[PDB]
Amino acid sequence: TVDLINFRNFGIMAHIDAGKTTTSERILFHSGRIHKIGETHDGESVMDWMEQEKERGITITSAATSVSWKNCSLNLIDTPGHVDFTVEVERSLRVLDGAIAVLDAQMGVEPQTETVWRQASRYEVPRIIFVNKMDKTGANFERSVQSIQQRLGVKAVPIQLPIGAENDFNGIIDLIEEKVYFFDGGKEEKAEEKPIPDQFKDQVKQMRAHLVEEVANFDDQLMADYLEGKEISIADIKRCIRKGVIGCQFFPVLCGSAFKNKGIKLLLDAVVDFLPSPVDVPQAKAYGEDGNEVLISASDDAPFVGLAFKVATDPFVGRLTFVRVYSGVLKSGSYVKNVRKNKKERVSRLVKMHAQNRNEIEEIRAGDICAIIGLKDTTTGETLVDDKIDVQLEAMQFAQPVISLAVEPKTKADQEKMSIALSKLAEEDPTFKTFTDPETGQTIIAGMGELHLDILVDRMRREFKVEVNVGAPQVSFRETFNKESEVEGKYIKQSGGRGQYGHVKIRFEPNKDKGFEFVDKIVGGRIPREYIKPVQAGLENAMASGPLAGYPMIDIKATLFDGSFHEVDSSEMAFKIAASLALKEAGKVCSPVLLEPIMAIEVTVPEQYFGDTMGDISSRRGLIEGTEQRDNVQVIKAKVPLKEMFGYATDLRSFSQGRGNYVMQFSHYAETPKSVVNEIIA
Amino acid sequence: MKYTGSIFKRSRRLGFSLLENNKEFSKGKKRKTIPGQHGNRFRSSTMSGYAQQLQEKQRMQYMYGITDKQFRRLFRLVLKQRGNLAVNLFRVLESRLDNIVYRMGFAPTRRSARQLVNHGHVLLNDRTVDTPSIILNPGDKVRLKAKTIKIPIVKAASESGVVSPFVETNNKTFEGTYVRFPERSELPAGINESYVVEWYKRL
Amino acid sequence: RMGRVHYPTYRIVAVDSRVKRDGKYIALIGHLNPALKENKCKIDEAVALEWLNKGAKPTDTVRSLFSQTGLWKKFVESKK
Amino acid sequence: NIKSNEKRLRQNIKRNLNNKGQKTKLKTNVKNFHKEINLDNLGNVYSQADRLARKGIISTNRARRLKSRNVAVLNKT
RNA sequence: UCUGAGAGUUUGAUCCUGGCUCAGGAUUAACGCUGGCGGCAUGCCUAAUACAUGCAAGUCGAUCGAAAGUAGUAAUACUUUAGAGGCGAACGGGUGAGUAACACGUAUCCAAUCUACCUUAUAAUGGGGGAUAACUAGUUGAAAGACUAGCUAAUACCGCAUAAGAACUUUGGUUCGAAUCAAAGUUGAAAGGACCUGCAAGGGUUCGUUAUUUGAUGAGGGUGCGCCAUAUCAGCUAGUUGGUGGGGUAACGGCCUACCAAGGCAAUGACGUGUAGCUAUGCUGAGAAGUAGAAUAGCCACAAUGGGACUGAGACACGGCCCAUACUCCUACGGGAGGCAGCAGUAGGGAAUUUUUCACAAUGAGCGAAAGCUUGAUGGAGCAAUGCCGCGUGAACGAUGAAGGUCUUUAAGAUUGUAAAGUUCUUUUAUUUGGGAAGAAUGACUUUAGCAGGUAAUGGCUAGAGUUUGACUGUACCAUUUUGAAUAAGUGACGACUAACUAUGUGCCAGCAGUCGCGGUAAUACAUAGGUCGCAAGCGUUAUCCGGAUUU
Repeated sequence: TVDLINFRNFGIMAHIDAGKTTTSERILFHSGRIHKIGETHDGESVMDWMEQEKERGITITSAATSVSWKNCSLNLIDTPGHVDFTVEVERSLRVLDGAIAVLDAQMGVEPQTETVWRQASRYEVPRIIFVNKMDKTGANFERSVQSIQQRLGVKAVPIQLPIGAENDFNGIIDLIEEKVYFFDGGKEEKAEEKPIPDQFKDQVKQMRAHLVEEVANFDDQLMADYLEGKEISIADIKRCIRKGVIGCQFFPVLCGSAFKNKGIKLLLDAVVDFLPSPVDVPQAKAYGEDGNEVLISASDDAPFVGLAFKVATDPFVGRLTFVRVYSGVLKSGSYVKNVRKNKKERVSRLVKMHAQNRNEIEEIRAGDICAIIGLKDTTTGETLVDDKIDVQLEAMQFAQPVISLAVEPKTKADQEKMSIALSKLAEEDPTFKTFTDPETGQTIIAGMGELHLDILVDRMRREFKVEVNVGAPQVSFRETFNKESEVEGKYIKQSGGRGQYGHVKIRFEPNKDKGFEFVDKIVGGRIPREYIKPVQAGLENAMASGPLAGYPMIDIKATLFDGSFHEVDSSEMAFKIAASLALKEAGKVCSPVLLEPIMAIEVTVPEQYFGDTMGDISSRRGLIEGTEQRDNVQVIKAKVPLKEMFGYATDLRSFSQGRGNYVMQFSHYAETPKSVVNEIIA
Repeated sequence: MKYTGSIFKRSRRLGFSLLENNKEFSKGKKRKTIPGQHGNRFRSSTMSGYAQQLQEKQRMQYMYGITDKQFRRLFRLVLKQRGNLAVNLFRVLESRLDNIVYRMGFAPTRRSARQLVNHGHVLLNDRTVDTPSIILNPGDKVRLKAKTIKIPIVKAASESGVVSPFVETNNKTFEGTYVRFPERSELPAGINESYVVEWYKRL
Repeated sequence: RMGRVHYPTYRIVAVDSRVKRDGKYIALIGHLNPALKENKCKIDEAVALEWLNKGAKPTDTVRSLFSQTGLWKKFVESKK
Repeated sequence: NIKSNEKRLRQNIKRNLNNKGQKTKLKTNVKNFHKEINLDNLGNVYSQADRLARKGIISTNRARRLKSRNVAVLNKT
């Protein structure tokens, strides 16, 4: 049908404020020549405008963008439009063949560039090292490689050479070939290879002494010709680079610039040559559904298999399911099968959704990324098949929504439309959790980051048009108090189908060791047993409210001592009302105090931001007392109130520059300090 | 209902047997006393004439096993033709497919007659029937679809089954024929047709 | 066919080419049930000649039964 | 939808121009008849009305009406 | 055979007027509880709100030029069309906002109408001229595309000729506002494609052409009459009314123009007010009648809206068009495009009605000589317990009520309960396998025999032989077709009306009730456990309309 070595699905992965948007969109611009995108002439025809980083990211979040080169087509995907996230990177690495990784170079720490590298290293995903911000001060090839080796020790092989310095970088030298000079500026569509001048020609050979031997250990012919010194063919070293990038033994490093658009065509040639194709690598190995989950490859054969990785809402259609195919071809209008749902899903049509357009396509071959209209019931993680082959499940990581926030709803209709948006937003992003709190009534949204929540609210106010302000999380601050005199409860009202008279005197003692214990001490006959259970129930149900803010009054014992009823009047409810009044008065008189759940926070940092940890902890009055180590890191225990943790999440994230994680668990209930208590008096 | 469960409980409530004494076979005890916590020494506390009309109607329709939807359909169909329909209603109720199967001795009970009909053990006019809502006519041949003739229960029942003068059957080949319409006298007189007829307030 | 679902029915009806079938009609020439084809149709054979003699040619599914009955033969005599 | 919509449109645009031409070419003859009335003018009117009423421009009943209106005033001369 | 079912409720007790209220159906009904099935229907009652995506009706190369391609050195034949021309575009499908009126039906008169085409049939398809699409070239541009020039053909377009017959006109013959007839004046009909035959010529076959002769068909107009509420709507209308000349419509006509004159309607309500698509009809009643017009049919109105027009027999055209109002979108920011009251889906609302469903298999339509082509029309599939129908979750035996639970609370005993356990049997369905429909053998096509004008023959007519048409269907259905009780029961009420009460807690609180009415310490009554009665894969609950309701 179609070639498969030429068929490739890659993706540009970079950090924000490091050129992610710029690098991805400009590479799409240079390599965009097909009619489906053709961004070059389309942008040349129309005047230029700009968008806010959030808006531009929203308009650049894409599923399948096809670009072309000498023999190969690349299906680039841009799921991370955030600062950086985990689920999008997980999905992309799970649905790609190879990737082009761009490193932060205008900020030396690369706060979020390390996350995608860790995710790809765990998965053994092939990727290359390339630097974009070599056009700005503070970045160097040698500096970058030395820094990454010191921080992580990834054992990468430098390949490409810059000419000059951070501002003097105006030429790029290929290692496997001669130096390529650039005959144009923008879009870098004119690059011709000149012979290397002497002053650098030796150095390349010196690096040819290194790089070739670095790929002359897992290949017999490489080792033989290096021992002899005979010139190895560039095809052999290219194949060894492919073997290393699929074998995870070394890492090629390239240099250039995508912000000033330097070295584009050479990059396309490199990604055609060294980045593996689905045929050129053992195919997607997933665990089949047979009660055992045995790992088997897709093999790229006639039978079709695929896992849905994105679902989005769109007007006039409904749900569009972006799916990556691992094997076979899916037909438009077929009947796919879902074993987890165990139903036949009705396919309507197939469309490839691009950055700025959608193209309806009848068939999609193995290894490709597309989307389906239809399958109204398919949910996350499910497997569909129309060629009737063994389905598979594959999900190599997840995440927890630990970052919780309570937002007060400003309108009932606003809350309803928030629920509608978040229920549908969970379809697009199921890693957050949404609830209504039985404790405060606010909308409880739990995600994983500042920019993440900001773009969540941006999406629900743009697409779902839900406009709501920010709220404020709170803690239930339960109530306890001190000993009462005894009690003096009275109730005399002519109501309830008759009169109602009642006098009661129990002793009601709060103590956090024993709950509601009721003691009866009637020996002279002051009250019949028929009124013991009534007052018991009245106290039991009236213990649930407090005088400070209605918070429960727990762990209080009742001891009935005195009581009095009238003549044939004074029915049962008089005793209950008198008991409720007595409990209210007792709660008012004893000046109750509040209680909050103090949590243990195990802040994790390899002493890189320990001083920042002390500063941030102390900013909330803190508990900083020392440090302890867990087996590969130092982790610090901090006893923190619940209310101040919500802002403390972004406080800790900011001071550590996104290099710290922790855990929030219930340690114990502690009496509120007066700094919290003064806020209740009215 | 097509399956009333413990129908003997209704028998103790209603006291309306099916053949002669097989409904009160003294299994546990032969009683006409009302069951339940409401009293086994004295009767209920609510009573009306509408109640006894319903009692008669339910007794008859449990001896016949009629479902309410089918009962209304048969009532509507009986309203179609003319004549003295009071006794014709009872005659066509006795002319039911399961009713005639019972009258042929092919089933000990209507409860079993429906089991026989539904399982493909009944074949009329060379057209397989699983719906016992068929009204038999004079001179209609009924067969057993002898695929199911091997059953010892049906073999024992056919030889010593119920035989009525208004139909004919052969006790050894499991084949019968409905010959003529029956008469009201030979049928039990414990239920009144007029009770049900005037009880019809739906239409 | 028309009527009940998977229950063939086709009334032999005089209708013009301007209105939908089962809609307006001129006259009812007869009836035909396309359940089993054994030349079983109710026909009049009188008004058919008037229809043939004033244009608005009738349906094409009924040519065979006209040929068997000889409707063509008794009609071409009007042209002679 | 509809495959041939512009087809009859552009087909009958030129026919409309031609029809307007014939209508005005009859209008000039009837105006001349208004100026002068005599047998030969009505004979030419007969010729042109038979030519155009044959087409879909002039209906037969309208042609009869107009020819009656012409002969009524010509019979006086 | 036919025309009618009652009941509770105010007084200290009792009669009367008299209201409320229930007992019956149907449901573009939802929804609770859940939840087997098919046949069979039904399925935005709600924003005429706006819509990406396709379907939504397109057809003709045996009607023409003109090229590409297929074969063939070439000459040539054929597929396609970039187009011309012909038809179909008004049909169709949907909607009901407007509209209370010739909307509707009614008996209708059309001394006032059209209807290409089809159809009976008369006359014939003659002879000329000039043409542009197309194609090419240039400008400009992404296309959009227009501008300019040339070259072209037709059954395309404008003369001419004859015209049986036609309209017109004057004379001669007629009817109870008109025609019938004699002569005569004027005038206008097309065109060829293709086949057979004939040396050629030409003739014959088929289609089509042109008038003419029958019609038929529907549409349109006019009228009798009926056809919502509305007086807390008595004056109203000014081409408005009457007449005259001219003109317009397929027709008649204040249809219009110009002139003269002054009406006309209404007290049996003009006008105005709010509503409504009209009818056949559905549902209810026993009927008169009432309610509504779900699926269905006819008619009629509109086609984002307000003006306007061509074409054609047929229009101011869902999806044609010009402009204006308003909306959506693309754009190179110069300019434009389009409007799902077509099928789904969708945005929103609604408490809410299914799938961005399959073949044109059959039918029907349109175009075609013919292969046949297009059909969200049509015929089908799916979904929803939404309704009717049927139908599973078994069946016979099985005791002095198994165990346990409930009541008895007293402890006898019952209820659970032949239900159980257990024995026996059974396979619709579940489960195993195969065959396999009908519909569609209609309809055309090719061989064939004869038939009649015909003849040199070709072509149409029937008798059969063959060619074939399936989304359905892997369907229904059938078959000691394998195993197997195995594959499935929920549910309103139990105080009286009204089929169903035992015990406890509740103390006019919690709560219940269609009506009455109970709960303030013994609730037949509220709630709970049990049991019971009524239905049943349904049970209820509300709004709905009718017998009650004779309470207009």
